[PDB]
Amino acid sequence: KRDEKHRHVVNVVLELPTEISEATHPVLATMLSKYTRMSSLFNDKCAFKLDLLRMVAVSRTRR
Amino acid sequence: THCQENSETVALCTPRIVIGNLPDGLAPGPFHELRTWEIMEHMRLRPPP
Amino acid sequence: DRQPLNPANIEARHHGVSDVPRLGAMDADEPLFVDDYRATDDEWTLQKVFYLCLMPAMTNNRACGLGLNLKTLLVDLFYRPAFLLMPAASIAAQRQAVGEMLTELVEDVATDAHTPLLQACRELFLAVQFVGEHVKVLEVRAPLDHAQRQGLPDFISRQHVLYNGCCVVTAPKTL
Amino acid sequence: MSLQFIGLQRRDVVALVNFLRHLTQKPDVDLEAHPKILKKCGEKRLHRRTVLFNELMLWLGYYRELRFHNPDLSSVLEEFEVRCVAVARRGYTYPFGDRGKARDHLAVLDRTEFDTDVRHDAEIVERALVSAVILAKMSVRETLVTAIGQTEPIAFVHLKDTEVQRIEENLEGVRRNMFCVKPLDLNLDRHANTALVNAVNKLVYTGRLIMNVRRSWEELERKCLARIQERCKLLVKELRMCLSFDSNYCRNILKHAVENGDSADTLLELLIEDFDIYVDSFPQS
Repeated sequence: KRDEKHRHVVNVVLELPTEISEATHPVLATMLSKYTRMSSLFNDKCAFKLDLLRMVAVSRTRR
Repeated sequence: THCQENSETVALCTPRIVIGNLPDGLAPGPFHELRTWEIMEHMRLRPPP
Repeated sequence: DRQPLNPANIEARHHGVSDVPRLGAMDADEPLFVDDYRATDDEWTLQKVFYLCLMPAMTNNRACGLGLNLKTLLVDLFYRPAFLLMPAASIAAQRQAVGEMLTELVEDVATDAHTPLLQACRELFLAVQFVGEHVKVLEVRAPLDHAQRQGLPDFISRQHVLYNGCCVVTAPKTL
Repeated sequence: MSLQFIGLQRRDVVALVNFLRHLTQKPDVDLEAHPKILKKCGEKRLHRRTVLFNELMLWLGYYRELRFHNPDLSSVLEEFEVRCVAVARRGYTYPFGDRGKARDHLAVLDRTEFDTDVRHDAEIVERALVSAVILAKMSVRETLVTAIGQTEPIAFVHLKDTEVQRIEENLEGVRRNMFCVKPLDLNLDRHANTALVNAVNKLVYTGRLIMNVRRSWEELERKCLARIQERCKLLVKELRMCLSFDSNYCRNILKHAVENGDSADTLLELLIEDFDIYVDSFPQS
C-alpha cells in the first residue's frame, strides 16, 4: 500500500515525530516519491535522515 | 637584430630611443639608481621630502 | 585503495541534490566523491605553500589532522524540529530548543545582542545544504620529472594527503 | 533513453526522437544543418524558461548521441600502421640527394605508436605526415622550403587533378558526415612513377582522412559544449528571479560543470532522474 509505504517512510526509516506530518511539510510531500523508489538502504537510518535534513536545507535558502 | 618577414631571414636595426633600452648586462638597476641619486643631488633634493 | 584509479567514472558528485547513495556509500574506499577540478596552478601553489611551509613554521610543528565523523555529528546536531520546521516570510526557551551541545557551541562565538542563538543557527544549518564526506587517506603515486627520471627509472615517489579533513590546533573537547 | 520535454506535443517528440535515432544514416550531421528540427523545439512559441530547458535537453541528447555513436578508428589505424611500415621499407633501399636528413625524417616516421586516448593521435599522425611529405618532395628531386619556422604543407605529390578533385569531394563529404567511414583507396593512381610516390600518396590520403575526421569531431563537440554551457548559464540566470523549493532545487542541479563530457552525461541522467520534482517551477503548455 502506498499509504503503508509512506507511513513506513515517515515513522519507521526516517523516524519522525507525528507533529512533523506529511500534509504540513511540502518538501517531505515531494520527497516521499523519491524515497519510495529504493528498496535498499533501510539499515542506515541516519542516511535518509541526513537526506531529508539537507533537502529541508535547500528548501529554505536565499540564493 | 635578426627577424623573419616572408619565408626568409632578414636583419633589422632600430635606434634605442632612451638610455633605458640598454640590457641588464650593460646598465643594471643599481647603476640607474645611483644615477638618480646624482640627479637628486644636482637638483638640491638630496633628502627627498 | 591499492587498486589504481583509472577513469573519470569512479569520481563523481551531485551537490544540493537529494542523493541517497552518496550518503549511503560513505566510509567506502571506492568512490572518492570530489566536486569539480577547481584547483589550478597558482591556487595549487598557494595551497602547497600554506600547508607545507606557512603552517608548520608558525605552529612550530604542533598541528595535527582530524576528520569529524560527520554523519553522526550532523544527525545529533541538526535533527531537531526547530530546524526541520522553519518559517520563512524567552532566551532560555530557545537555548533549550536548539540542543544540549549546540547551545554550548554557538553561545558566544557567533551570537550577539542583535541576533539570538536561535536566529543564526538557521543560517548555520543552511550550510548543511552542501554536505561533505568522511575523511579519506589518499596516497599519491607519482614519478619524478623528465630530468631525474633517468636515475632509477623504476622508483615512484609516494605522498600521503588527507581528504575532507582539517588541520587542527587543539583537541575539540565538545567533539 | 528517455528524453523528456515539457511544452511539447506528441508529433514533435516523435519527430525529434526519430531524428536522434536516425542521425547516422542522414547526411550533413549537424543540428543547425537541419534547423527546422531545431525550430520544432519552439523558440518564440513558448515562454523563456521552458524553451531554454527544451533546448538544453535537445543539446544533451545530441551530445549523448555523438559520444555514443563514437567514430570508429581501429581498422583505418591498423592499415595506417602497415602503410607506415610499407613507406619505411620503401625508404630504406632508396637513393636520396642527401642521406642524413632523409634518414632523420625516416627515423621520425618509423617506430610510430598511437596512444589509447584519441586526443594525441592527431599530432603523431601529423608528424608522420610531415616526415612522409618531406621524403616525397625530396625523393622526386624538387626543392622544399627550408625557411625555419614554417612547416611544409601536407599535400599530394605529382598527381593528376581528377583524382585530386575526387579527394576534395570525398574529404568535403566526410566533413559533412563523419560517422560512416569509407576508406576509398586510390586505385586510380598511375603506375610507371616511383613506387615511393605511390606509397606516400596512399599514406597521405589516409592521413588526411584521419586528421580531418578528428578535426570534424573536435569542432562539432566543441561547438556543442559551448552551446550547452551557454544554455546552462542562461537558465541559471533566467531562473534566478523566482524563488521556491523547486526553483532552488533546479538551480542546485545545474550548478555542476559541463566542460567535461562525463560531466554532461551525469548532468543529463540527473536532470532526467528527478524530472517530476522541479517541473512545477517550469510553466507548461
